[PDB]
Amino acid sequence: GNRTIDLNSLQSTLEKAGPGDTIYIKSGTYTNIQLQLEGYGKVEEPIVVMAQQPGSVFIEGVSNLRLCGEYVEINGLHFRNGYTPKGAVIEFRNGEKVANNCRITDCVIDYFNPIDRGVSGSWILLYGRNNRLDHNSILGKLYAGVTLAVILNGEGDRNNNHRIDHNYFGERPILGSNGGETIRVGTSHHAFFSSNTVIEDNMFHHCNGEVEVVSIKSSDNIIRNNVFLECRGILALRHGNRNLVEGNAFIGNGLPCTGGVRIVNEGHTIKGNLFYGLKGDRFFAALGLMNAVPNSLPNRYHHVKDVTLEDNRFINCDNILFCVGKDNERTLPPSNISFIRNQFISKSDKALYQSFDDISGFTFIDNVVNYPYTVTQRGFQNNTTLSDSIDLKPYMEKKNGASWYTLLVLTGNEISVKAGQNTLLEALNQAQSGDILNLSEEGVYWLDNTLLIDKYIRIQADSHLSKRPVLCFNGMSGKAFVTIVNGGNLEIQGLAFNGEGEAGKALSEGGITVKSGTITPYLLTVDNCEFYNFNESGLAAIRGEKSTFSPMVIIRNSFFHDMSGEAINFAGEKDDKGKYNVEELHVDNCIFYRLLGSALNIYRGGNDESTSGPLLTVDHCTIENVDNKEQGSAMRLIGVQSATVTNCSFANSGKGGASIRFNEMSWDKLSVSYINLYNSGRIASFWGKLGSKNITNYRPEYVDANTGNFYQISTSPLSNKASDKKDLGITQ
Ligand SMILES: [Ca+2]
Repeated sequence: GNRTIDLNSLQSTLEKAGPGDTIYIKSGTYTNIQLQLEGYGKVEEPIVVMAQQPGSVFIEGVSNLRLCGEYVEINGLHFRNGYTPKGAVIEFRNGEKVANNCRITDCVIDYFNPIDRGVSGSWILLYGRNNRLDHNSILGKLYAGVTLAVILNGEGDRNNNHRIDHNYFGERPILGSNGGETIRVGTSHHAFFSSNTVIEDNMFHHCNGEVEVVSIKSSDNIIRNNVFLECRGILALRHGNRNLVEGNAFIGNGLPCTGGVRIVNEGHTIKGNLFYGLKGDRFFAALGLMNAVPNSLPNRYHHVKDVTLEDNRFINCDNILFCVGKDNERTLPPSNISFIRNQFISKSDKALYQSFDDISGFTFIDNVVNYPYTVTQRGFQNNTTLSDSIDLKPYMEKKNGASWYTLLVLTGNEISVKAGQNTLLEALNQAQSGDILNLSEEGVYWLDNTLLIDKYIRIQADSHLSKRPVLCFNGMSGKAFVTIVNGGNLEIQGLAFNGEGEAGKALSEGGITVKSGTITPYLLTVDNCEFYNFNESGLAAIRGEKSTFSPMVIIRNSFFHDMSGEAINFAGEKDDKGKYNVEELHVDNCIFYRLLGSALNIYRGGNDESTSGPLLTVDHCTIENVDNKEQGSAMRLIGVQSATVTNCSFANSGKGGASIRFNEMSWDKLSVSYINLYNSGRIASFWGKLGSKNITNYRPEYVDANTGNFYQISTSPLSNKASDKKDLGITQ
């Protein structure tokens, strides 16, 4: 019954296959193939569909797979360079039939994404009973939707005893919204049903989609012996009762937003887990036992009770939170909680645990602690001999992923660009990824079209020039000077952007923008650039459009002036559904002068608790005559979960509204210090708790604001008053 066929004949061949047959798949690249598979083996003799040699059967293009029947194994498929058109990439069902006792192993899904970010769907969907998903490598999902979900819609899908083991769940970048889980087991609608799913011996590496790496929303599951290495997320016991969390390793290595386990519901056991180097806070914390809503509806937060945590090791964990989430709705503290024989070791002077409500429901027995201070809590014992040295390699040596599967730098090439009609446009089109475009002479670099950045490129002014090369737009249809699309990564330095507008030609739509729907995460670095003469209110010099995302945007040493619109806009997600477009934005040593719109506008709206960002740092910026209209904001930072504004100067700005505006949650980490505000609007927030470390009101004294020199004169009271002893505002 052994056959060696190509993939197109698999469906009819699998139907004719009998128990024990082996169907070998010829090597090749199959494009636009929707496999609908049905086969029936038996417990002693399964039907094995295998790549003739694994790792050389490529399923590309508009493709997906559906599997139903009994005792059918599929081995050695490689999904890449394509996208699923309808459901998931792999489903354990086919029409109305499900797959039982089937197995998908030694397969790879590798950046199986479409070209537009504005879609949502899964990659692997589990149905039926007693199916196994093992030794697979899944990585690179760039759009919304959980990577792998266990569905419990029908009785045939519940009490599944599905085994998700020895897989490598690789990089999943920050989605910027809810819906970026790597694994979800159940939903709120079937939460109190038993799923009996086993997730064991898996490797979660850089699974950073959202707060939940694994979202358990069903009952009586087992999550054991997994490794979460540097994941910006947690294991969430979100819905359902009696889940077992045993022998897992949460290895954050001191990286940001790394967490462990967040607990809701009743009856769980958390035993023998390693919590190592976790920096996450609140819902990202190393450990969290939530407050709950009394008599909660199915989709809210149910009472945490009858939970035993024993023989866990909390090594260098920043935040261990009891009653986390307490507010006017989640008013019910955990009850009948037992911490037994746990080990707490930390080198930092953070609290052992933090409580946000009464913890009378907690019992502590024979816990041992080694912190830099003496713990005087009943049920804890200090031991200064405990070492925070841990042997992590037993977690790093475990075999995971497909057996045959293994796995932003310059080229060094520089392209000189003279001035002319389209010198920069043709230099970019001749450039490879990693090339440097060196504008070699001063003058006007005209552009009839946008510079489309679909690769990694660096555009710089030659270091010998004494003035910034000026970019001007003389096209017939409105575009931005630079447009980042799929695959683009941009560092730009020393360039001036003049959107003046030419006679008889279209107006430019901004300086740098990222095309909406761009599915590849992009990096943007702007250094010593200039933006001016954009004279419509709806434009921005630098804009991250809706349905785009960057993990890191850096803007430094730049000059934004004489514009009717904004300078930096990352406020496109206006639907108040928790979405945002930049994880970390850093603004350094920038001048904002004579703008009708905001110097900076970042927005994340809604009450969603599923994300970490955006994070913002603003340092040594000078804001002069910016956004004085009624209810304007010189800086609009709504929903920024972490903001640090330091060593800045606001003058004659925000007079009709606010110089800096927040609409913050009480737990948002906002730090506004060393700010000079002269004849400017107030620093506006909802709770009024930003404090007032070094808030001055001196009159700034520029060297020569007419020639663009906004440094302070040496005798100005803004001199040497920054926290780093440099100048308030731009400096050095
Ligand atoms: Ca979620």
